[PDB]
Amino acid sequence: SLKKGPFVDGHLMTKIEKLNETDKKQVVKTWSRRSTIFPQFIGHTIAVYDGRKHVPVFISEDMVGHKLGEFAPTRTYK
Amino acid sequence: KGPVAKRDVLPDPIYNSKLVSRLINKMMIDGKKGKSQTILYKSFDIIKERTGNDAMEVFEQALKNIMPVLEVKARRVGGANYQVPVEVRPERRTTLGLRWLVNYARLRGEKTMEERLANEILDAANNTGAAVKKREDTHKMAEANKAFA
Amino acid sequence: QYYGTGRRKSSVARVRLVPGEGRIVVNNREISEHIPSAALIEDIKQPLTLTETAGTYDVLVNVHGGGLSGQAGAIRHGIARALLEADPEYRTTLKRAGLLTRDARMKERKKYGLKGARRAPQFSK
Amino acid sequence: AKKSMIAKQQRTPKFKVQEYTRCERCGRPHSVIRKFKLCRICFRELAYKGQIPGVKKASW
Amino acid sequence: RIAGVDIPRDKRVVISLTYIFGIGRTTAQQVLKEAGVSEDTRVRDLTEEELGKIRDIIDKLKVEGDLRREVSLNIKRLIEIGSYRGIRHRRGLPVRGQNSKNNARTRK
Amino acid sequence: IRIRLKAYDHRILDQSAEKIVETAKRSGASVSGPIPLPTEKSVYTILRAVHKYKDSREQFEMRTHKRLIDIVNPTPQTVDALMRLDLPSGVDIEI
RNA sequence: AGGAAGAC
RNA sequence: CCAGCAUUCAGUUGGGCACUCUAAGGUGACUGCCGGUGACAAACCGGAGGAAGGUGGGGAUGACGUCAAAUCAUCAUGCCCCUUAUGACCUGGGCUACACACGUGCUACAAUGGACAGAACAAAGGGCAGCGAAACCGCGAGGUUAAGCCAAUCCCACAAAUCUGUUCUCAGUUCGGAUCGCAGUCUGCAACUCGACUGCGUGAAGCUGGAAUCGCUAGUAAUCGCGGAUCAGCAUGCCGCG
Repeated sequence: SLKKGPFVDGHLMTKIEKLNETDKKQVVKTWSRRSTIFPQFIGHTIAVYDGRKHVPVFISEDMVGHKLGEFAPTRTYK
Repeated sequence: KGPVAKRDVLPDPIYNSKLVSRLINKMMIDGKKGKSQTILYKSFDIIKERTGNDAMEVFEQALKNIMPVLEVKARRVGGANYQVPVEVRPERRTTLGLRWLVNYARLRGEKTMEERLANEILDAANNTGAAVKKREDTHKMAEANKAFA
Repeated sequence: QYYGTGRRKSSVARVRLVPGEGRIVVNNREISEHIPSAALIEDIKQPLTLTETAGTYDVLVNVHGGGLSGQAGAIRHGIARALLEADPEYRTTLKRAGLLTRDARMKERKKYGLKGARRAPQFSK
Repeated sequence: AKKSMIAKQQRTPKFKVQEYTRCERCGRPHSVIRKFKLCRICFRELAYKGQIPGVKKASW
Repeated sequence: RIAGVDIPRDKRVVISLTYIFGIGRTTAQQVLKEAGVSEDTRVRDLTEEELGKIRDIIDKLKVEGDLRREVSLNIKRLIEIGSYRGIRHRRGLPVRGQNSKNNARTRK
Repeated sequence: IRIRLKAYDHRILDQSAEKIVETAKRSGASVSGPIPLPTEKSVYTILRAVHKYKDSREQFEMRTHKRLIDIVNPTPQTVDALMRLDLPSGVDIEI
């Protein structure tokens, strides 16, 4: 994803789009750290696999260019 | 073991001025030669008509005034690490004289290379020199501790 | 049209000297902007002056390979071969004067486990 | 467990970047030579045996 | 002087303009090439009209405090986003990813 | 027509060189001498040990070399004769 | 005939 | 290879191997001669055609054994658990964390320099699910259609240190380049955890380093580059070359 746009997991892309076009629903279960946050995903709740659990995160408006991955750091220090 | 030396000749045996031939074509190598030697030649010219005589004999007495006659080594005897003065072979004399010349010329620190090299050449030309004073330091240690033989 | 070969430090040169008026030229470019590093100037001026054959022969020099000082040594060996080819009557005088050594000083083969084929890396207890 | 990953080696993988190199005469990754597909151990043993006719002791 | 802060006096302009914040050597070269000052100029000798037009072109470029407040705004935006990299700036650890055990000594 | 041959064993390639020169000369094919072409080199470095002692290594040389011959005149019957002529299994002929 | 220097 | 020739900015070409060059057979250096020592022996020193005189330089070559040294990570009787699982499939993470201490290296602290401009000298390897020239676009890594090469032809291959001009004039500086934000290029399904590279801006510590300590004898140290290997991509690591 450097010149031709964000590269994502299209199955749950269309799943969350068919979610939000109808209603607001519960957290989105995902193992995938792969995805970039598209700008139309504002206000959703994502459960990201941290390696041991699925942490909940709310999506704010400021999710400009960075991917989904930084919401769940995989290391605990002190 | 045993020492051994080799033979090699750079210059011509006849019709060869030693210091002039050395000055034009000998023993400074590995780059930064050309501009440094031209500005070094005109440093020789500015000290040539800075002194009131020929400058080669004051360069050679500068070499004498940097040129050491004795130095002292350290030998292990007793519990004091005593010092023994020694008479010196002429190639070692030449190596020491040029070595102190170049390293104190690069070591004192000045504006740039040609004027500093001329600065310690003139500083060796007069007797009140820094590395000259180090040569007399080597003597005053040597004839301070030459009661050891 | 006497022809000589010279090799020094991974470089070769060939020399052709014929009777001229004493002209000296390498690669058909001249002394000023073709020849830096005045060790090359004493190279090109030493043997013709020590011999009495200076102003008689003109020399064209062709060059292949190598660097500057090794190239100068190749010039040395080429012109030494050219003179021993041309005028052998004082070739023995040139022999015990020297300059016919053709030194075998070439780059050392790098040894495995060493840095520069002499330098072990570093040591500690 | 080695022949599980040997089965990964002969089987085509899911994506083409996931494919890697194994020498497959002896059983290891990690310093396979590409143009022989032999690693150091089984290469030098079978080279002292004398196959791969280009190869001999090296000195210059 | 130019951006409200002083200038060195006895050096060339293509170097002296690099002293003020947020502008640099290559940028100063490319602005003074079209400015036409021949890249060797003391500030003791210049004209007021060329001073005014370099004043407005460095006025249009992002020089004085705006780069500072811009990078501050992005980094505080990263703090209330959180998202790991802001935690790295808050802790002082290196960010672009390195061996954090061996050197890590420009920071902290 | 130019014929190349490239292999490891310069002995048997040399007797192949005079054997092809002998066949072409007895056919009268406007013969040219075999020109020695420069070799190509590949030196590989192997860990001497199995698990340890990285400073212990060994080197293995691979050297392969080529030679070229040229026939000026066409002479197609003798050219087909030297096509149908048998060759050893190391001479590695290329047309 | 030319230094004091412990333990595993 | 362009010597000896005619030809053109591409000296490509028409013609030819004497040279470097690639390489088979060799020629060659072996104590082969003189003197002096050495009981006249073996050897040592100084001399001569010589490219090298006393194993010419280097590599490969590593005896009986020692350290119960290292490896059950290629293979293999010896026991242990399983075979409705310490054996299996995949997704994500970790091997790259970080108050610290150490080993090995790189880049410097500079005017025996930095920056910019011009003239340079060209070793050894790799190339067809490739090497990729010219030209165009691009403030850049790169993109475009793409001539040539299964290679002493084509590409990597534009070698830097080197040599002449201007500047800086001794400063945390025009040194030094690390961290940081913005915007990108390439590879790959995917560069956050965790790739490389570029344009910017930011500019840090550092002004040659105590106790101690390391390498180095006929291109050796030191510097300057250049390739190559694993590999889609990633060098300061390693191997090799000048």
